Amino acid sequence: LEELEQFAKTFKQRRIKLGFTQGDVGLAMGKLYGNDFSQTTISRFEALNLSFKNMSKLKPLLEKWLNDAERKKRTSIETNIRVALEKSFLENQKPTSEEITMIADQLNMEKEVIRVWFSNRRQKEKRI
Amino acid sequence: LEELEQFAKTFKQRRIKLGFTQGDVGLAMGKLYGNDFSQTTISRFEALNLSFKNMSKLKPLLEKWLNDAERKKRTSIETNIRVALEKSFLENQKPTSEEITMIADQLNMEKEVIRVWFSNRRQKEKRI
DNA sequence: CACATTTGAAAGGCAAATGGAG
DNA sequence: CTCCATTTGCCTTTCAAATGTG
Repeated sequence: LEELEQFAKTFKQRRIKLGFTQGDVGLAMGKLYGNDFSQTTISRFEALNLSFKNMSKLKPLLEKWLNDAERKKRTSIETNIRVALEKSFLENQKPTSEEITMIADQLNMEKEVIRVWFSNRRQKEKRI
Repeated sequence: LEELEQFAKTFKQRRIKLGFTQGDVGLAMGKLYGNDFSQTTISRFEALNLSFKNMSKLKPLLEKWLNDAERKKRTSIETNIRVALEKSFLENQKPTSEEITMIADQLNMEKEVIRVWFSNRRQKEKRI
């Protein structure tokens, strides 16, 4: 709705006038509010490329920062490790908890990360 | 050449292992070597997209940082200011230094930023 | 100045993490 | 757990802001 898209528009203006980059914001946002956001989120926000609900929930967080102004970190799966996981995935798309423990161990990755990786991978497989 | 990439593909590894993002290295580099470096660069480095000569330059200070660890800020431009600048460019594409100072003062931009804007805008016109 | 190159803010693709229901 | 949807960010890439050359 308008009451939402407008703010996005106003925000970018002030942000820019304030000398800040979507990055600068998302970073001071984490200190000034404890949370933590990425340049990608802020960009996505000033652009209404967030869900109506994501936008909604986010707007206030920003309303505070502008006025003032005026979650596990994403694991990076390295090539070597993906190749191993794709392979293991072609062998078995649904390894069990333990098979997951062996895979995690064998790779020196946290059981949980591995568990999610497989789940995401099946989800991937399901799209086409 | 090969002598080079071998620091590229290496650095990435060392980076990722050390627990750092291209952006993290950017932030870091901005303090230590006290120079100026954006994630787009660090990405371009590791990906070897940096022009021969250039790539060659960078390497050393990254190497410096890595081993150690082991310019004017780009002015962003409001849509509106831009539609104004653009409107102005249609009226006269080569404003005089005084007309520039006037425009800068009106929009609340640096005289230089505005001079450049018009030269780039002229260049952009020369590419078709 | 014109023109060529460098370099970064912002945006897009792919997926890691999270959350609701069975 | 899972499945499936959704949030969220790392890394990449576009366009132009900035620098460099003649």
